[PDB]
This record gives sequence, structure tokens and C-alpha cells, in this order.
Amino acid sequence: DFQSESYKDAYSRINAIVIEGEQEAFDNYNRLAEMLPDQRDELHKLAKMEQRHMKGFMACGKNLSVTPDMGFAQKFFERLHENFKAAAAEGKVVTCLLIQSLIIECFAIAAYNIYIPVADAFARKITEGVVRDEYLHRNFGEEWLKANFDASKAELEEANRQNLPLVWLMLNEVADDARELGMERESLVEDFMIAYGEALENIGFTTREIMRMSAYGL
Amino acid sequence: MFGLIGHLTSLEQARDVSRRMGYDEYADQGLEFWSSAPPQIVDEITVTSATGKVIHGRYIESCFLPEMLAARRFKTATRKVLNAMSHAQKHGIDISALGGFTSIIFENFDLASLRQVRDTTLEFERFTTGNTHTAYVICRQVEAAAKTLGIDITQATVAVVGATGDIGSAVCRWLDLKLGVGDLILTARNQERLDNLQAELGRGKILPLEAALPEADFIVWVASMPQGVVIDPATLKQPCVLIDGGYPKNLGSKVQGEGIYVLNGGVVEHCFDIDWQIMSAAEMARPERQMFACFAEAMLLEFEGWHTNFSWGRNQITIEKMEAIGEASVRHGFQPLALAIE
Ligand SMILES: NC(=O)C1=CN([C@@H]2O[C@H](COP(=O)(O)OP(=O)(O)OC[C@H]3O[C@@H](n4cnc5c(N)ncnc54)[C@H](OP(=O)(O)O)[C@@H]3O)[C@@H](O)[C@H]2O)C=CC1
Ligand SMILES: *C(=O)CCCCCCCCCCCCCCCCC
Ligand SMILES: CCCCCCCCCCCCCCCCO
Ligand SMILES: [Fe+2]
Ligand SMILES: [Fe+2]
Repeated sequence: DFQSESYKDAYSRINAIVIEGEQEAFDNYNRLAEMLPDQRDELHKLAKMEQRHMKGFMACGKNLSVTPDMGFAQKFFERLHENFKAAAAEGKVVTCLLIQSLIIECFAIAAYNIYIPVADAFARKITEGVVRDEYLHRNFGEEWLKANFDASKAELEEANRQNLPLVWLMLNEVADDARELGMERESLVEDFMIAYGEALENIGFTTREIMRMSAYGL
Repeated sequence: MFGLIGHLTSLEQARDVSRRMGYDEYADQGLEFWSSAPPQIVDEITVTSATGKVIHGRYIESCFLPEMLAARRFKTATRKVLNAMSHAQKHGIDISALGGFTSIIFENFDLASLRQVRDTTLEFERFTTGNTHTAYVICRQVEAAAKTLGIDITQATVAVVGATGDIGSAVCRWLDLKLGVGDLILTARNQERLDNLQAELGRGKILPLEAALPEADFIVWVASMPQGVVIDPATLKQPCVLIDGGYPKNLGSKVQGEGIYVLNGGVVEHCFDIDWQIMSAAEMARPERQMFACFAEAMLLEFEGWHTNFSWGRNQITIEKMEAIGEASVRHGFQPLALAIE
């Protein structure tokens, strides 16, 4: 499993996406603080957890011979960024939570789960740690929206329709490079849908609702 | 809580069943969508025993499709089963039947060594293949069909297609020592397992499929065929009783002719309606009353509080286990599906 040549090329922008993603969740969790007063402290701790993951994944590029493409990654996330930027700037917290704690977290759970069995051993130990934190972050969105379910349901449905299609587009853009790191797109969709479905269920959506929402844009 | 882990027979059925129950997006998609689809609880079930005990259960769609095997999507098929079993466990289901090919995939791809599924470590005592009940039911169906048609089973020949299989080997053991079948034709692909089953029984002629059928008064179909084969009635004795226990059906066509009797193998009927609509999809004759024997085994384990992997692995089913599940099957109100006449 020679992890040199095109592996580093593919890794050049996959590693970038993971850095910028961990960055985006840091920002997004700090602004969610600014948005939900009686809960800034908890949101700052989760925001800090993102900080640490971002540094861990710089190391994996520094363990291989890789300098990430931060520009490609910022272009990768700009649609999700703009949607989070605009929901924040309109005070739409329910949309902000769906984007960050549901969509982005499940994107991370899927991505890392699929990564761990085919990483280099150094990257595997790091990824192994971060994945457990992402499950509790998703739990923040879940409990918030679960407690505020009736109030948030209509907006969750709208925000799912506007944002979940972006996951499919991003998973196709990044599809080729993901495969050469040993990551089948088909497994990524599946793990994403499993993680996303379970959160929607805990939030209080029914199976029929989940199956309609989870396949939107696909 | 019991669970029923199933799958559909083909993409076409997956579209129809998905076309029903709403689900417009799940019913226009091809193989690749199902290959990445997550397991889902799509039905909640309540069953009342003849004893009056009320149990509750859940149907889990694994999203496995037989076409995955023919398309060599072996890792896809492996994930469908592990994801479904993980899903049953996460929902706290005590005993779940691995219906149809989900148990075959489990054995054939050594899924036991993959019990680590994301967060979860699979607990195998929470699952059963349901195969002990299935083999018992199929044996009772041979017995009853023989009597219905005035055939003497002690002087008849029974070909078992998939004789070395988990279900097939159990059928053989019972047809031998409990029913006293005249002749047993053992039909399987792998020669070593055929030799070993013949030795274990102390009887039985091993014959490839194309030579077995013209010799058989009864053909029990319990093969792991993804697709199903076209048998011409002209190849068969008269009478010939075809008990097709395959899922998907081992008979890929409607075999009919003078002296030919076809019976859906490994199906039981309950004395009470069950509220649900999966067996409606499953194309039973009376879907409110009838179901696959493997699914009925999970209900039986739950009726009895036998929260264990009662049927597990391959070639491990005994006559004593078949008797125990059979006694419970009768007591809780289940009866083997019989030949339809008139
Ligand atoms: N309640 C019900 O109605 C149930 C129905 N079933 C159905 O019946 C089938 C048998 O179940 P199970 O015993 O778990 O599966 P197994 O894999 O244990 O049984 C299949 C056996 O039949 C033989 N076989 C498979 N394909 C062919 C073929 N094309 N031609 C000849 N022989 C073949 C194989 O022998 P070899 O090893 O030599 O290849 C194998 O040992 C399943 O496909 C399932 O769909 C199963 C359980 C319950
Ligand atoms: C025993 O081993 C054989 C078990 C057969 C496997 C299950 C077949 C019956 C279930 C199909 C009925 C309806 C399923 C609904 C699927 C929903 C898809 C969205
Ligand atoms: C290290 C694994 C790389 C997987 C590549 C799959 C596509 C890119 C996924 C990026 C997900 C980053 C999410 C970070 C947010 C964490 O809260
Ligand atoms: Fe993170
Ligand atoms: Fe996170």
C-alpha cells in the first residue's frame, strides 16, 4: 500500500477539506454560542474540541509529505459556509444547528469511520480519537432540537432540503480522490445516511419522515 | 421485543414495495441507491399466542438485494447485514431473525469476525437464523403432502436441493430418522460436504441437480440460489411434489402440469390475524395470517423467553432442537402451510 505519489496528491486536498471542515465547525460552534445564551459555555467546550481535532489533522499531513490545499477546501465548503453565514445573520438557530451538528458532524462521522480501516497507522490513531467526540457533538444538536422539536420541525425540514443536496455534490466532487485513499463513495453515503438518520430519529422524526428527508437530492 | 431482519427478492419488488407505503424517492432508484441505503425499522408488530401471551416486534429492512451477489457486490452485501444487525441491537431488540439471505451472507462471508460495527459489538445471542423452525416446518409439509396425495413416504424418494445447507441438512436428518423416507437424494454443489452428509446419515445417493429431479417423488428446494431455475414439468415423475422453500423461490417459473404439485415451503399460518403489511408485500396467500418459518422462530423464541441464538451457524441443527421449536410452534398457534386444492 505505497502511500506515496498520487496518494499524497489525493491526500493533498482531502487533508485540506478535513482541516477546513474542522475549522468551520470551530467557527460555527462559537457563533452558535453567540446565538443561544443559556448555553454558551457548553458550546465553547465543543468549539474547543474542534480546535484540537484541527491540529491533530495538520499532524497527519506533516507525518506524510503533505501540505494541504486550503484554497480548494474553502471552495469546497463555501456553499455550506454561505448557508450557515446567512442563517446566522438571520437568527435562524434551528437551521444553524442542522447545518453544523447534523449535516457537518455526520459528514465527519462517515468520513472518519471509512478512513480508519485504511489510514496509515499514525493517521488511524488520531482519527480513532476524534470520531468519539463527533458523536457527542451530534448529540448537542439532537437534544436541543429534540427539546424544541415542535417549534423547529418545519424549519428543520426546510433546512434539510436546502443543505442535504450539498452533501451529495461535495461527496461526488471529492469522490475520485477519496477512492484512491481506499474510500468507496458508496460506503461514505451509507455511513452518512446511517449517522444522519439516527440523529433525525432521536430528534423526533418518524421513519417515513426520515426516509423522505434523508434521500432528498439523491 | 423480537425483530425480523428481511430483504426483498429483486429490484423490481423493491420498487413496488417502495412504490407502496409512499416512498417515491426510494422506488425509482437502481442498484447503487440500495447499495448505500441504511437499514430501517419499517413496521411495528404485535402477535397474540394461542396461549394468550402478547409479544411485540419490529421489521427491519436490510436493503440487501439478491442482484448484489450476482453483481459480485460482496462487500455491499456484507454491509447490509452488519448494518441491519447493528440497527436491531441499537434499538434494544432482544431476538431477531436473519431472514433469507441475511443469514447466508453472515455464514458465507465469516461475518462473525466483523462483529465490530462502528460503535457496536454485535451480540450473537440476540439473533437467530430461524432455520431450525424452517426445517421442522418443511419436514411437516413433506409428511402432510404425502398423506394428502395418498403417497407412502416410507416408500418414496425425496430429493433435497441444497441438502448440505443449514436447512437442507436438518431436513435430511429429520426425513431420515423421524419420517423414515424410502430414499434420500442428496443434491449440492460442493462434493466434500455432500460426502460428509452421506456419511453422517449412513444413507443417501449423491446426484447432481439434473439427474436428481427425474428420480424424485418429492423435491425439497432449500438452495442458496440468488435467482431461481426453470424446471420443465416434462423432466419430473408423476406425481411429483415440489416444496420450494427458497427465498427467493428456487423455482424461477410456475412449474405446473398433470401430476405436479407445488407448495410454498417453510411457511406457517397463525390462528390469529397479525396486524402488519410486510407479509402482504411478501406475497403470501393470506398475508394477514401467513409468514416465513424463520420469522416465526423469532416470535416463538420471544413467546418462550428463549433469548438466545437458537439457530446459528451451519449444519448444527439437531432433531431435538427441531422437536423443541416444533412443539412450541404448535402450542402458540402456528401450523405448516398445506397444499392448496380445488
Ligand atoms: N422460512 C423460510 O422459508 C426460509 C427460507 N430460506 C431460504 O432457503 C434457502 C436455504 O437457506 P440456508 O440453508 O440458510 O442457506 P444455505 O446456504 O445454508 O443452503 C444452501 C445450500 O444449498 C446448496 N446450493 C446452493 N445453491 C445451489 C444451486 N444453484 N444448485 C445446487 N445446490 C445449491 C449449497 O450446497 P454447497 O455447499 O454444495 O454449495 C448450500 O449448502 C435460502 O436461500 C433462503 O432464501 C432459508 C431459511 C428459512
Ligand atoms: C426466512 O428466512 C425468509 C425471510 C424472507 C426475508 C424477508 C421477506 C419478507 C419481508 C418483505 C416484506 C415487506 C418489506 C418492506 C421493505 C421496505 C423497503 C423500504
Ligand atoms: C480524514 C478522512 C477524510 C475523509 C474524506 C471524505 C470527504 C471529506 C470529509 C470532510 C469532513 C470534515 C468534517 C469536519 C467537521 C468536524 O466537526
Ligand atoms: Fe471535529
Ligand atoms: Fe465536530
